[PDB]
Amino acid sequence: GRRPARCYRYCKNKPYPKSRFCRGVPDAKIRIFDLGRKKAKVDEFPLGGHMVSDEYEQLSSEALEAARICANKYMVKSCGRDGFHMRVRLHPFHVIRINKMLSCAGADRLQTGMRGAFGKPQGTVARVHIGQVIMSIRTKLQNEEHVIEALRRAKFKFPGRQKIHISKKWGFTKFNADEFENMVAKKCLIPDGCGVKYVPNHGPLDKWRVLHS
Amino acid sequence: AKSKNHTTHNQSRKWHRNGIKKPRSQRYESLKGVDPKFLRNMRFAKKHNKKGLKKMQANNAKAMSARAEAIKALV
Amino acid sequence: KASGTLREYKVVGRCLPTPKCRTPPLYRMRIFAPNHVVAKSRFWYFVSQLKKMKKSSGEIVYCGQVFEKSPLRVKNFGIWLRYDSRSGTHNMYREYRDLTTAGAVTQCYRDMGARHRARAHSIQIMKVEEIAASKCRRPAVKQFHDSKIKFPLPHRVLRRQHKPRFTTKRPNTFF
Amino acid sequence: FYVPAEPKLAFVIRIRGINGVSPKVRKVLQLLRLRQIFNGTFVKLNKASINMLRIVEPYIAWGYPNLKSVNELIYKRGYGKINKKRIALTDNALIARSLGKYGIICMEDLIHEIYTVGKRFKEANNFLWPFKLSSPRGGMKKKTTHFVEGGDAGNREDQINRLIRRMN
Amino acid sequence: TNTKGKRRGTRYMFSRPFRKHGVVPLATYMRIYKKGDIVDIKGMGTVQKGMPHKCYHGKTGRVYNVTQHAVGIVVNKQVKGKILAKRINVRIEHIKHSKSRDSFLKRVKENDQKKKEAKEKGTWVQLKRQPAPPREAHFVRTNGKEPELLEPIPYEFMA
RNA sequence: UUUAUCCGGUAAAGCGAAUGAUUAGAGGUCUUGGGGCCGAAACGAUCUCAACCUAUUCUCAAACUUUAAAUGGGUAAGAAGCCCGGCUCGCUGGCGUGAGCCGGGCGUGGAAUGGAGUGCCUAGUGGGCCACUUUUGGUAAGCAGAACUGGCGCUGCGGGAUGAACCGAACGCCGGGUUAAGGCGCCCGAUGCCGACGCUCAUCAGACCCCAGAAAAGGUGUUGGUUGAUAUAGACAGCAGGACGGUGGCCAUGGAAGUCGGAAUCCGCUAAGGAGUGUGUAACAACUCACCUGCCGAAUCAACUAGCCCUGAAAAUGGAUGGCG
RNA sequence: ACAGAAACCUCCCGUGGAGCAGAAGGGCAAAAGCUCGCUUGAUCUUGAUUUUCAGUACGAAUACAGACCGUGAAAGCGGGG
RNA sequence: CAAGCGUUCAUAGCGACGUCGCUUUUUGAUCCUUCGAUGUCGGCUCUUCCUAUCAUUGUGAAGCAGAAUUCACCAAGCGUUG
RNA sequence: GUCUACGGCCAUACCACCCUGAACGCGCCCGAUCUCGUCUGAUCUCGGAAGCUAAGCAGGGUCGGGCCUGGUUAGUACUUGGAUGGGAGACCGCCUGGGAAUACCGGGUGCUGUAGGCUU
Ligand SMILES: [Mg+2]
Ligand SMILES: [Mg+2]
Ligand SMILES: [Mg+2]
Ligand SMILES: [Mg+2]
Ligand SMILES: [Mg+2]
Ligand SMILES: [Mg+2]
Ligand SMILES: [Mg+2]
Ligand SMILES: [Mg+2]
Ligand SMILES: [Mg+2]
Ligand SMILES: [Mg+2]
Ligand SMILES: [Mg+2]
Ligand SMILES: [Mg+2]
Ligand SMILES: [Mg+2]
Ligand SMILES: [Mg+2]
Repeated sequence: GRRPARCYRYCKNKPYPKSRFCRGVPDAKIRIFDLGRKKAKVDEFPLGGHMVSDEYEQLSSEALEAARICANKYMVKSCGRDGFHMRVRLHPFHVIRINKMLSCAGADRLQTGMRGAFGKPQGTVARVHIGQVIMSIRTKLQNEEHVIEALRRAKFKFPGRQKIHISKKWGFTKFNADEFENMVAKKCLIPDGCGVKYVPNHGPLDKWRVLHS
Repeated sequence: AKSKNHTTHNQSRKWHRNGIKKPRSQRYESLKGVDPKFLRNMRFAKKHNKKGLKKMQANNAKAMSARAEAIKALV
Repeated sequence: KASGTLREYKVVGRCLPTPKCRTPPLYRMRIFAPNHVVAKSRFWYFVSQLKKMKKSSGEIVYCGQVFEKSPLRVKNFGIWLRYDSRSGTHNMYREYRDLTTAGAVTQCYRDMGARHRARAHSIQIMKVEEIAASKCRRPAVKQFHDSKIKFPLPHRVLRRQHKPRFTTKRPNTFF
Repeated sequence: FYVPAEPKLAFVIRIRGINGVSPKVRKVLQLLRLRQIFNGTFVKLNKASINMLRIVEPYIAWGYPNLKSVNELIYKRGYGKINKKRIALTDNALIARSLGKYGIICMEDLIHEIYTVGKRFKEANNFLWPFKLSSPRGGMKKKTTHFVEGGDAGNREDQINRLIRRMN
Repeated sequence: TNTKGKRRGTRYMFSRPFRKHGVVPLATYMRIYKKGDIVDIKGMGTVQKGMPHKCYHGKTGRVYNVTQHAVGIVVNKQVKGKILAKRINVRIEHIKHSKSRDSFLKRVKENDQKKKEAKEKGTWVQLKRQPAPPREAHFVRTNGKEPELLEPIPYEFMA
C-alpha cells in the first residue's frame, strides 16, 4: 500500500509539482476541501477557529483526508448539519516518490541495486510552514467549545504538533472582528456570500452611486 | 572500480599559492589586432614624419625663444 | 546575553539626523544588564524590535546607571515578562521581595533558569514595577507580608564540615 | 545631553591562535599585523578600519585604550622596527633616528602621536613592532563567544584596559 | 556532464529586461568610443550578430580597436588561477560607457583646479580623499520633553 | 576594507501581474448544453450540473515571474597622469575628424600591509577521506554525488575515559611565570569556597558539542505561569429534604408515561425539578443526578500551558554517566 | 443566398495569446512573421580574435581588410540558413 | 486517536480512515573488514543466554454461574516430546 | 501661450470615455490630365483648393483602469560571519552585520533638442 508516513515526513527535496515533467501521478486522496453549509453568509457565522502548524513538515494526502472526516463527525453533532463550515487549507500539491520497492522474486538473482535510483510517483503531500493554517472552522459565537474539541480530535490524525487557535477575524475574512459591524454600515464592506468585498474610495464615482443610494 | 568524477576542492589553494597575478601591463602594447586600414595608413603617417622636420625644428626654436622671452619677461 | 549581578543601566538614543528630519525623537529604555557594553547592545535589540532603527543609522546619547533610591527599605517587585520556551513564547507576571530593583530581576533571571530552564538570551523584561502591600497575588511573597513575623531555624546543618575533618564529638544541629 | 567624540584610537589584541582560520580572515589579520596569536597593535579608528574589525571579530578583542594603558604598552613592551629588526626601545636616540623627520624625538613624543592620533600615526604606529603580550593573568571568560554574550571576542569599549593590565 | 554550447544557461541573462522588447533606442549606437576608453560589456538578446560570450557579461575593459560597427576591447578573464588579458570583438549594442572612471577625472579636474588656485596663496588644501571619520562629539538637546519610554510589547499569537 | 560605479536572477515574495496548476462560494439564459421537475412547447417558472467568463476567495510551481535581497563578480581611485604648442598621413571628411609623431609646461591624489620583477631545469602526484553550511539521488545508511571553506592524509601536544577527522593549539633542547579547551568528592593535579538561588526522589534516577540513544501519547507526581470562572445576598466540599405537577406529553407500541433512538420543547407549583444525566425496568416503579433547599464558616473551582520525575520503554558470553560511588 | 461548431466575403477588437524547417530556450510587429521582383555574399583571398582550452587542434562563430558582385532612389545590408 | 463491530454498549474482547515507534529470528540496500583462502547448507551431539510466556507457582480481567476460555501483570525457576 | 518639420529619453507619454480649439500649420477634403499603382483613384502616386473642426491631432476633464514615484507591510520574511546555544529530531533562539516583496494608503501624469511659424 504505502510506506508509513515516517519516511515522507520531512521536506527534503525541492517541490515536485504535477506537471508535464512528472506524469502518471495517482490522483490525490483528499478531494473536497470544504463541507458543511458553504452556502452561508458572513453575517451569521462569526467564529474563525484555526488549527495552526508549529513545525516545518509534510502532511500526507490521506492524513488531510481523515482529519477532515473526523472533524465532520464531532461536528454534525452538538452543532448540527447546518451549524458550521469547515475549510481545509492545504491542497496536496507536491508529488512524493518511490524507488520501485526493490522488487524481487524468491531469494533473488538480480535487482541492479541503485542504477536508475529515480523512482515513480506514489502519492501527494502538502508542504506546511510554522505558523501556517491547516484547517479552519466557522460557527456561531455560541458554539466555541465544539470547534475546539472538533479540531482537537483532528490533531490525532496528524504527525508533529499543531496548536489550536481562535482567530480575531470574522469567520473567513481578513478583517478584524471588532470592526466588522462598523465597516458594514457605512459600507466599507459589502456582503458577497461567504466572503466580503472591500470597497475603497478609489474607483469611479458612479460605482459609489449604486451604494448609499 | 567506480571513482570520484570531479572536484574543485583545494584548487583555490593551489592557484593562489603563487598568488593570482593580474597580467603585467606595459605602456606601448602591441598593435597586432588593429584593423589593417588603420595601420596601412598610420604607417604612412609614421614613415613620412621626417619630410617636414625643417618646419618642426625651426618652429620649435620659435616657441623655445618666445618662451625663453616669456620666462625672461617675467624676470 | 549572560549574567553576574544585574544593574539598572538606563539608556537614551536617537536615530542620527538625516537632511529631511533634523530633530528626531529621543527614546529612553530601562535596559537591565551587567555593565555598559552589553547594556548598549541590549538597547539596539529592543529598539530594532520597536522602531525602524539600527546601530548604524543611530547613536546612543546617554548611557548611565540609575541606582536604587531606597536601598535600605524592603519592597515588593512585580515584574512582567516574556520568554521563549521550547514550544512557543509566553507572557508572565512574577513577584520577588528583595530590596533593590536590580537584585529583584537578578532573582527572576535565576528562576526562569531554575523553574523553566530558560536561558537569559530567551527572556525579555517587559516592565518592572514596585508594588504596595496589596495587589500582590503570589502567596509565596504574600506570606512574609505581616508584622509579628516569626520563625525558628529548625534543622540547622553545620557547614565547616572540613574544619576539623576528624573530630570526636558528633556534631549538633539544634540551636 | 552630551555625546562624546567617537574614539579615534583602538588597541586590538588577537585572542585565538592560527589554524583553521578562514581565507579572508587570514588576510585582514596580517594587515593588522596580528600574525602570532596573542599580540596587539594600535589601529586608528576609521570607516575602513572599523569595517575590517567587523570581519575578523570572532578572532580579536579590541577597545578604546586610556592613557595609562598607552604608557604601559609603550614603555614595558615597546620595541621599534629599525632596519626590519625588533630592536628594544631602550634609549630615545633610537626613536629620533627613525622618526626625527616628523618632529618625533623622544619616547614621550611617540605617545602623543599614539594618543592624539595626529598627522604621523601612519609612521609612528608602523615603526612600533607589534606588542607581544603575555597570557591574561586570571584567565579569559570565553575565548569563543563575543563579549556581549559573556565572552571575550569583539569590541569592548573602554573595558579593554582591565584586559591590558592582566596581560602586561 | 553538461554541454559546452555557447549560449547555455543564458536563458535569463541575454533576455531583454521587461516591457522593452523591440527597437533598440537609437542613442545606443550614436555615442562614440575611442581607443583608451573604458567600457562595460552587457549582452542583449535582440541583436545576435557580434554578441559577446557569457563569461564577459558584466565585465569592464578598455578599448583598443574601432571598426565600423564593433569595438575591440581588452578585458581580464580568470581561468583556474592565471588571469589572461584577452581581447574580444563586440558589436556596439552590447556596450556602455562605464562611469566607473568618471568619478575621478572629476576629482581630477577639481584637484588640478584647487591646486592652481590656492597656489597664489600658499595655503595647503586637502587634496586627497579621506575615509569617513569619527562622528565628532556634539550636543543633543531635548527642549521640554523627556524622551519617550519604550517597552518591549507583550507577545500574542497572531496567526 | 572603504569611496564611486556597473553586473547578476538565488533565498524570500507574488500569483486580484503573464504562464501552469487549483478550492470555494457570490455574479453571469454571457455561451451553451446534458439530465430533470412544473410545462404540448415556450431564454416560461423553478431547479440542476457542465463548461466559459464579471467582480471575489482558498492553496501552489526546479524544468513559472511583476518584483526582488544577503553573501558575491567586474573595473576605477593619476607621472604609462593631466595641461599647452607644433608637425605627419595613401585612412576620414563641405572644414574637421582620428591616430601617429616631435617640442615644451606642471608631482605624494582613499585606509592598512609588505622589498618587488623575471628565466631556466625539474622530482613526486594524477585511488583520496572528514566536518560546519549549501545541496542531488535514496526511506535510510559509517550510502552514492556536487559547492564553499576548513581539516585528516603529511602532524605530534592539552582536552573529549578510549579513539584520524570534534574543542584548544600546531611541536629546536631547557629554567620561571601565565593561560586556552576543559576541569577541581576518590582514582586524579585543582573548591579541605562555612560559595549564591532554586528544581527534582526515580521498584529502569540523572549526570555535557562530534556522541553513541528514543517518539506520538499521557501522568490533581510535584513547581511555576496563563485565562476563565465561583464567593459573607455567606459558596466549594461534607452530612439532611425535595427532585414535582399540566402528563401514558409527542413520535415511535416492540416497548419509551423523562429515559433502545429522534422532531424536540414550554408553562403551572415555582424555592426547585431538565417534558430529563444516568442506574435500570419489556414498561414502570424504586433509586439517583441536574435544579433547589437544611446544616456548616472563606477561600474555592475549571480549562489550558510548561519545567523536572513517572508511564509509553522488549534481546540474547556478566556490565558499564570511564570507574567508584 | 444555399452555408450548419468549420468553406467565402465585410467591419470592429486584437502586445503578440501566431508565425519564425527541428528540441527547448532566448529573440522578433509599417519586423526576423506573411506576399511579391531581382538574384547568387552559400563566390575568390590573407591574416586577427571568440568558443571548448593545455589557453593544442577540429568544429562552430565574431569583427575587419582585399577583390568580384547581388540588391535597393539611396544610407546600407549581404561572404549560407 | 478513535468511525465502527460487539442484540443494547466506543474501548469485555475488537477496531476502519490516519499517526508515532521498537526490533535485528525475514529479505533488501550498502561494500567498511578479510581474495600469501576466516572451510560457504542441513542434520547429529552439547552448553549457555534472551523473553516478544506455550505450560506450571502467584494474581488482577471478562459479554467469568459451573465447566471451559480468551485479555493483562510479577515471572524465564523448571518443562516444551515419539 | 502654441504648432509644424526632424528628434532624444521611450506610458508621468498608454487606454477608455467626456468637454473646448482664436491663427498659422497639420488634417479631413475635391478631382484622375500627366507620373504611378490597384479587382476597385479604397490605400499608394499625382493635379488640386469648393467646404469643415465631424474625427486624427492639440488642449483639458474623470473620488476612471494602467504606468511613475513615496508611505505601510517591516526591521517582518530572508541572510554574512559566531558559539561545547536550545531541541530525540524537525527546527528554533541569541550575538555581529546587511535587509526585501504583495495586499492596503498617498502624490504625479510626459520632460525636453535643433530649425521654422502663428498669437504680428
Ligand atoms: Mg581549532
Ligand atoms: Mg569553532
Ligand atoms: Mg538560475
Ligand atoms: Mg595510482
Ligand atoms: Mg568584402
Ligand atoms: Mg531567414
Ligand atoms: Mg452499535
Ligand atoms: Mg566508496
Ligand atoms: Mg586456516
Ligand atoms: Mg514480560
Ligand atoms: Mg479620391
Ligand atoms: Mg479635430
Ligand atoms: Mg471637436
Ligand atoms: Mg488611478
